[PDB]
Amino acid sequence: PFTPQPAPVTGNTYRTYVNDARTLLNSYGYTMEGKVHIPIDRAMDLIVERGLPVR
Amino acid sequence: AQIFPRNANLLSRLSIFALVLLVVEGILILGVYFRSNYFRQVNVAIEQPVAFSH
Repeated sequence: PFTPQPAPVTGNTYRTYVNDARTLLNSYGYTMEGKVHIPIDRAMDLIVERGLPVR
Repeated sequence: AQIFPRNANLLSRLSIFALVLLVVEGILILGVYFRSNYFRQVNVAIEQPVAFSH
């Protein structure tokens, strides 16, 4: 029993979406409808600084 | 010469040699069978009831 060699996947995969979104999540930028992006981990730091209502 | 042919000498020596080879071969077959992929079900794609593909 030789180790199987599965056929490779097709052209279209999830990697393009994830890579594009991960590139978008940082490096600032300008969204079409709004004004400005904020890198991930910077918006999260801003969320802790301003905080959220409790109870 | 009394009760045996001339080639009995070679036949007896070859029989001893073949017996040793057969013992070694039996040991080897036993070990290989117990270390085989069929025995341990390795590299065999087990068919599933719903045919899920990772």
